[PDB]
Amino acid sequence: TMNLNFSLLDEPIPLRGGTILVLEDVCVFSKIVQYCYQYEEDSELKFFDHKMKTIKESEIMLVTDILGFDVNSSTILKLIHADLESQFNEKPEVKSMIDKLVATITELIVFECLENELDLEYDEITILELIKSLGVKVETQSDTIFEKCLEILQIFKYLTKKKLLIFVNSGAFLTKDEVASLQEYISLTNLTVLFLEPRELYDFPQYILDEDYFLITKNM
Amino acid sequence: MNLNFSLLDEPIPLRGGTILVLEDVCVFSKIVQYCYQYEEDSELKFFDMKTIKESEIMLVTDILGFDVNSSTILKLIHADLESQFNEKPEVKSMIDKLVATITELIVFECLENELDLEYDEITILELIKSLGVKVETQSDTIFEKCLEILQIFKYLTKKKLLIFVNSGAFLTKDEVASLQEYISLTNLTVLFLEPRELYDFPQYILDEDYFLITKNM
Amino acid sequence: TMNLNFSLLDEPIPLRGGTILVLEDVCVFSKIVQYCYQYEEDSELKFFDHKMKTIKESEIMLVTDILGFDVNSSTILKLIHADLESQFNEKPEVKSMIDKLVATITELIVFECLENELDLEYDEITILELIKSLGVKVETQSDTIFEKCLEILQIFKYLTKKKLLIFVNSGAFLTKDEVASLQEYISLTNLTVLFLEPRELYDFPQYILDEDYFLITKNM
Amino acid sequence: MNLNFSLLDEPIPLRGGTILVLEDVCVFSKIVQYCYQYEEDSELKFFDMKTIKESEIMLVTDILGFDVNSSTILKLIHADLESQFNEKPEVKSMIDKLVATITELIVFECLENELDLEYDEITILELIKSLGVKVETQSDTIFEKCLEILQIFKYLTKKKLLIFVNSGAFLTKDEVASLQEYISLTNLTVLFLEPRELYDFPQYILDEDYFLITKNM
Ligand SMILES: [Ca+2]
Ligand SMILES: [Ca+2]
Ligand SMILES: [Ca+2]
Ligand SMILES: [Ca+2]
Ligand SMILES: [Ca+2]
Ligand SMILES: [Ca+2]
Repeated sequence: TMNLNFSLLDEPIPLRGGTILVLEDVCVFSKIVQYCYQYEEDSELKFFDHKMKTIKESEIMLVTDILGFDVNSSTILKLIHADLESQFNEKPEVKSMIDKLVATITELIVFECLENELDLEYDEITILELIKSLGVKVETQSDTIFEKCLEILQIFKYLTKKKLLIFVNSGAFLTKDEVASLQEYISLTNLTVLFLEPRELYDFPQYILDEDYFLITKNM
Repeated sequence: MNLNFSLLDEPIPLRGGTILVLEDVCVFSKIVQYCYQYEEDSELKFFDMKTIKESEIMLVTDILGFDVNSSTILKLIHADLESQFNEKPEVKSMIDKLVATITELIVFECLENELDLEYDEITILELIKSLGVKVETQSDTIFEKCLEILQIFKYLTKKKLLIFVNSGAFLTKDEVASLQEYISLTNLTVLFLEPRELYDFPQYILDEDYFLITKNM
Repeated sequence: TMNLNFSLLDEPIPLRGGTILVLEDVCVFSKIVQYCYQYEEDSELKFFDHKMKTIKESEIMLVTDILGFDVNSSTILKLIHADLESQFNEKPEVKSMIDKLVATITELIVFECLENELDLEYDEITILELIKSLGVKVETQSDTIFEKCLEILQIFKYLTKKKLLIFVNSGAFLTKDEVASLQEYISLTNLTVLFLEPRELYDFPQYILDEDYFLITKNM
Repeated sequence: MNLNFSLLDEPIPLRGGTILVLEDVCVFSKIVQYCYQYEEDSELKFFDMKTIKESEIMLVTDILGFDVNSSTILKLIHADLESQFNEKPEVKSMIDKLVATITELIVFECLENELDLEYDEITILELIKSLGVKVETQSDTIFEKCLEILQIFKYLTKKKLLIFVNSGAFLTKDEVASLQEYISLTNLTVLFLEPRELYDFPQYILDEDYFLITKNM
């Protein structure tokens, strides 16, 4: 489906499902990593899907610091909250029930308000405020770089707008089993993930890359 | 408590409501002003005999423009409404149970969501915050708003005295009479600095001659 | 020129220059004061100039707390700064000189930057940053409600977009002399100012107002 | 200083540059990870014999994504550039005089303005702030940026050790060699946790057997 293509490359590389990509040469390795952080419209490196429609900065999700990756970023949390709200909208028997419950709870407070001396006014209580007040956030149970990768994988999956995930030099932290559970999940869930590796990652189906930008396959 | 300074033979006593007329245009302006710039060694003094710090004094000049929806005041209102429920365990308990139901319907959405989500609680305080309860001021009459200023004043426990500058001019005798009753009832300490005599309530007067009188007792 | 007109009024009141306006009745007094704080499009009270073009919330400047009035509000300061900048633009021989001076001063710093280890980049230094850095602000010398009124008057004058000033119940703080110096300045500077007073302000030309909304003049 | 924990017969010594290879995939991951969650009683230890607090340790995993334009770092850069002038009184003095001229042309505009305006001074620090001097990163190579991380590291005096996780993979031997020279020259203390041997520099190795070796001395 997806392509990694730029000037110095013979053929555009296929990014289909899980994909390990070795860049033997230290210089091509950094060049490519860095062209990744530097990804933008004006960029050396182009990623695009089958329809040749190019993946934008925003659609890529790039991880080098696996531990550092924040699963409860505000950006993620806003989305989750907004998402949980729209779940309600699609079950109208429950939004009705939420509505009745808030309407009632509101009166009971306004009751105390009327009771209070002050001329007190008020707005409404929204589903979002309830979710936000409840403190819904992503579970952080993973206590290992490996467990973490899976969570990053889960989240990547969860963000429908993030289309490609790139782990950079992540092989270093992963038993052959772990790498396989990962690729397992990635097959299972239909994720396009790229692993920019500096050396061969065990004996998994994977692509390699000369200092000359010549492309061999391996372990098929 | 007391108001004192150098020109006064003897300090002025501030229990509950205390109306102070200054009829010398220039002494009115000096005293209102000294009040406003009040500090540790200001020319003008206030005390219990421990002197009131500035921070323990609120001063209202512009009534309608005074913000009674300050954070500290909201925070206070809100904990007060909450605590109104601790007097009504019956209803509070229903609220706990209603909140539990919302919680459950939300957690169910949380499970049904692909992500492994955790959560905490929803508290009555959060519901109150969420509801955006605040004092309504936008339509007020000066009188209505004086009352609100008084009502919020009771909360600021830190503050010991509230001063009203030249508010009389805006008030019907009956309105003034209301606020006295309320001041008296709420065990509050309040001063109205006036240019002129305020109808016929008990009040103090200092003239051009600087002779301090007492009236309508 | 300007008019104070609303429903309960016989004739629209002329606001020309300084203007004292007594509202004998406690109720009409508050009603009117309050209709002032509550001024907006949907409002009881209308102010408009000669061309019957109505003065907006923003064009009025309403003072009850004379001491409290902040002459160094951010809003005032932004304007002053922006204004001082445009002074420069209109003296091109001086903007040239400012320009030469900054361009030079910049190099001398960039010089130190080049000298510094780090790859350091930089932007520019603007006239505004110079003004802001210099800490230009309005002088606060007035140590009396009276001195203050004059400063508020100066500022009112300074804001070309603020078209009417209303002092509310300010008479209370003002010797007959002071009131006169004020009206003096207001004549001198061409200001439209209104003094909502609850009682007669000495013996100055002024308008009075019945509990019935009947309008007499006085002291002409 | 030193890195120590339970599996090590004897602590590892951290003077200047110190490269530490962990070749057991699982011990690499454990140690990188322990580093990251380091605290008071973490499994992993660091000390002078007073242990380094977490706050005294900076850790780089994502090189290009690390923010060297932090407030604390800018604040520091800027006071350093200023102080570069105190070594050049001649030029500084011209700058004082140039600034005085701008000041004067501004004050003149201040007088010419209808309002009575006051003012303070313009300082070199303000000019530097205004100028928006910061480290340029936007075009960096990983190597270039390591260098900048090092260069800013010298400033944070609070921090005692900087750790680089698995940065080797990105670096030419000659690039690595550069950063060693610079570390050595700047009297800095630095650790590179590596999965594999880093070319042929002096470095420490811990294997699957957990046998600690020393190499290329
Ligand atoms: Ca709300
Ligand atoms: Ca909560
Ligand atoms: Ca009200
Ligand atoms: Ca700038
Ligand atoms: Ca300055
Ligand atoms: Ca650079």
